[PDB]
Amino acid sequence: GQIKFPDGSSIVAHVERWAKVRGDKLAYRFLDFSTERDGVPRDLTWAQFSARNRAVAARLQQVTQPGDRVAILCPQNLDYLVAFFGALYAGRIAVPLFDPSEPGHVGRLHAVLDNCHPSAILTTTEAAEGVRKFFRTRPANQRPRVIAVDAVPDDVASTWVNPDEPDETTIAYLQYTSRIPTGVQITHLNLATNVVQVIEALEGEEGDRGLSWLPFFHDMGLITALLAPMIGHYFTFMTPAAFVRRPERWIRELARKEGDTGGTISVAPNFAFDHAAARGVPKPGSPPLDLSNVKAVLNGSEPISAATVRRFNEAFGPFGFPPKAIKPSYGLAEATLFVSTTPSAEEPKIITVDRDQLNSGRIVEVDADSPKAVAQASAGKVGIAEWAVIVDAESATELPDGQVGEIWISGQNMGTGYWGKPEESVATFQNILKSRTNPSHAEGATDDATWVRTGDYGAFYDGDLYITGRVKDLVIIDGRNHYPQDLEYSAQEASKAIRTGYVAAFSVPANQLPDEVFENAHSGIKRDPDDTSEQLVIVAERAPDIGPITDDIRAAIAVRHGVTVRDVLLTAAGAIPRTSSGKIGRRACRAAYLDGSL
Repeated sequence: GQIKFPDGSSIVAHVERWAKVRGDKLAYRFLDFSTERDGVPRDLTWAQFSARNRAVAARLQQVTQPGDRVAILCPQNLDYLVAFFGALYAGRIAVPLFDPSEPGHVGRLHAVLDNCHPSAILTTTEAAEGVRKFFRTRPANQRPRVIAVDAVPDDVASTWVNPDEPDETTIAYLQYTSRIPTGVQITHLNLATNVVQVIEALEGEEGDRGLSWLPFFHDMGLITALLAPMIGHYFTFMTPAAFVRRPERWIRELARKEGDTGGTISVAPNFAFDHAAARGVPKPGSPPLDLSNVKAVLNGSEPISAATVRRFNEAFGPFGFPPKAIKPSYGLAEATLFVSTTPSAEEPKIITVDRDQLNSGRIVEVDADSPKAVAQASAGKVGIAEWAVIVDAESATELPDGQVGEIWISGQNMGTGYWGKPEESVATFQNILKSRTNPSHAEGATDDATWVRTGDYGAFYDGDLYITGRVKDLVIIDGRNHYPQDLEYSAQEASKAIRTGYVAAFSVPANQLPDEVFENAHSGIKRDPDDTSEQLVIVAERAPDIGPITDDIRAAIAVRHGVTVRDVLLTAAGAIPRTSSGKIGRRACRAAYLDGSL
């Protein structure tokens, strides 16, 4: 009926079965935008695919003990996938990570390795010395063996032994998300379950194509690549760097290829759509572009702007892109990826709700032209055999539809906890819902089941799930609540000097505010060391005279919201702290303001 796999079932064997049936057929396709001019399809067949997995696994089994953790440090390549699957084949724990020769940020990776203590490192000959230099910075006591995956001979596959059948508790891999790092424990069960949850939600036919430029070290990027080998189908990808430079590459891959059966499926964050809108439109001397075939492009991992949807359809619509193609979706790493998505036959639902009531917790529609209106885009309906409920965090009781609360999630796809963090694991992953309500969005789930606290505010409305954002990023000032995305939207629209989606809004205790703020007359707050009250701060990058810019922002937010901005900090482009996925670190940006920067 609902996601019950037979006993003894395992992925290594499942992919191997497909590998025997699809033998000479294409498994993965990598588009190389490197020194070559434009595109180099690098292909890996099922036969090659299976062969390398077993070969790498054979070397892993000799050099690593079962239960040990295996880190994958590779740029985006076929070998990244050969390395991951190899870890599963060997029976070890994969730990997806990135190339330490990436533009800075490899100091953060020290911290991750500190959490899981990997016994071995998988990399490529290209990135190997970089990994060597990287680890030279760490003590010798922790220096795990490094294996170049492309360098391992195919003949080593001969000594491979299939690992023992997994149980309900067996950890498949550690998915790290974003002060100390948190690896989520994802079992083999979590992996197979969510893959099944996604495929049923996608309604994929046997003619569809699929593609992603997203990084594999990101949960949204990883499972998307892991989808294809379990369905039988092929999967084509490129590097994220390739997309940022020429977003037209992605659309061209989305566009109808000559003579295919089905539509294209992909996923990408909200900011990518805006990116693809400006720079991703083809030049006039390029061949014709037909986007009519696109089935579903999922938009997730960050709050989706109705503007981005309107802008994108406006841009690629004339090329035949359907409006029902954009599929807003919600999910997290604690679900390993997927929680809810917009149904496959449907248009994306974007609503507009009263601002003041939203800040009070109620979801109530209002006309879009109304002065207090905030656009809200649905994440659609919850995935199969998993449940999402709106709860009162303090009372652990299910709230009625239309009222905002913390989102709790439960399902077989949910992780078993955080690696090496026992206390936090219990508080987050083990919670029981003490009370249900009228149509109980938890219906179908056992009264005794554990719920995972997502840490996000949300609500249910007219059959769709809406995510209002994170509890941690909520801006409370002087007794009234503010959603930070709302403030920065009003801020960026105030001055054209502000790079778009470069803004971060937060609150700081008045006593902590810098001395400069109190010396500034235009602030409106004076310095009392005994004042612990939260004050609004807004930080924004300067797209390619502070005085007028700050005042416009101060005025616009003051008028639309009713809060006074105490400090507006303009930095150079790219200065604002971000994360792995490319999203703004809010609270991390706050810290960067308080510890001071440039």
